[PDB]
Amino acid sequence: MQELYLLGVVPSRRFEAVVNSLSKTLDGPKTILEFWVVYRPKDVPPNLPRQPDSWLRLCSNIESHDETDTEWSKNTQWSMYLEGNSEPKREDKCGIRPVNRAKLTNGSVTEFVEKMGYEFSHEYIIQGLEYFFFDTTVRIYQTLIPSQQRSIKPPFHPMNEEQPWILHVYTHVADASNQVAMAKAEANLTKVKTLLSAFCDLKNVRL
Amino acid sequence: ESLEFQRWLKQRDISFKFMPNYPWEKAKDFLELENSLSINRLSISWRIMVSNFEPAIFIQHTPTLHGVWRCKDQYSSNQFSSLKNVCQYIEHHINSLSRRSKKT
Amino acid sequence: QLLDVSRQIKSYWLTNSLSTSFPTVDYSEPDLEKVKRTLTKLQNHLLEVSLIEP
Amino acid sequence: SSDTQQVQNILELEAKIPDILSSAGKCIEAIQLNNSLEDFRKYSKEFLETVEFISTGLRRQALELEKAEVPVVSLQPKKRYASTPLSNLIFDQSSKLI
Repeated sequence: MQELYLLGVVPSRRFEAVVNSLSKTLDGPKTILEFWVVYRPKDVPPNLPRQPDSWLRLCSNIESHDETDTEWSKNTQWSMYLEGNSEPKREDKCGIRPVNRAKLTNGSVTEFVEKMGYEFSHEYIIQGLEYFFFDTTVRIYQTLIPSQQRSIKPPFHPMNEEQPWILHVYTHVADASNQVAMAKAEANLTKVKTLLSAFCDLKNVRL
Repeated sequence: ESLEFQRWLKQRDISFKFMPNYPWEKAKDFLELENSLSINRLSISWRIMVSNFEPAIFIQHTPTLHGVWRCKDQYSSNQFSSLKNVCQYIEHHINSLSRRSKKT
Repeated sequence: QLLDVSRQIKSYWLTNSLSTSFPTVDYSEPDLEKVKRTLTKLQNHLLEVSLIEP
Repeated sequence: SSDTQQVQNILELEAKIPDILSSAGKCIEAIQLNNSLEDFRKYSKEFLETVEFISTGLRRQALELEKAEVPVVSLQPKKRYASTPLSNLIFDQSSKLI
């Protein structure tokens, strides 16, 4: 699933004012709440895929879940991601990263990645806002570090609580082989960039 | 349609029961009527009655708008196109069910 | 010309987005139940309802 | 000042300029007619103030507009559908529509 996307910081001081320029003119607001575990497959031998994407990323959406409820860890919905990296020579252009959007259904959940033996690594939580445009959507970011490993209880740990709002327009291509959704969605979201340009400056970043 | 059924049996005064269970009966807020007008399947059982000791040929009926007349007796359940099919089926009763009851 | 630029600056101060949806008339909340009577009864019109039954 | 208030400040600043022309015609009148140096000696200490102080008030209205940082581009609205007051008020009508 070839996601196409950009990046642009929004200071919190101007944030909700931007939201007024957003949500009134868009779908949402939708608060995000999803507990990550970016497990790292420490493996042998080199050359390992070793890339950040190559490390596994179980993705437990929990936005409707209680901040203290205990059934979460393997009952609330989970996911998983390796994802391809965004395209080389994708200068200023929206990054194109193919994505394996995994889903799952059992009381066992996390276990299989350790059934694959994969080690624990860094963790966080998408917690920003998202505003629809059909299949395309913008996803402004908040990624607080959780207060404890496998603990859903706030306060969490942004690198600064003067947290940047990493605004992030995107779309998700089914397959990259055709030129259609390429130029089409790039155009639509470039126009979305024209919309944000009335209040922000997004950019590509290498991935 | 249900009126056509009811008028059909007003023709002969057989006991029967329209049985609504509408979504729009419910509305905990004004936004639940928004979900109360969905095209989803809607049960409306009927209870034709002249037989005494024996239980009614209870009916399943969910006239979904798209994407709806299946009764059941002590024998077998059966989808019907027209309500007229139900009518004539209970005519197969008005003869043969009467005869089979006579043989019991 | 200064009147022109002034009117411009007026527009720039005022071209800012409204902070939210703004108040108008939300007065007198509608009945939940007359709505239900219209729905049901006008749809229940000429029908032999047998209440709810167990 | 907030919202319209800056603009309102300009609105009552509006009449503050035309009479400066009275002060200036009198600046001419000081020697053209009144024949007294003292008059324009005062109004050169007035005309420049009445003009420039307003000009500074304007340039600061603009620079502090540039601090307030109101976006210039008009957003192209999505086809908006229903704001909440519109919706529930329509519901009120629906009660009236009963």
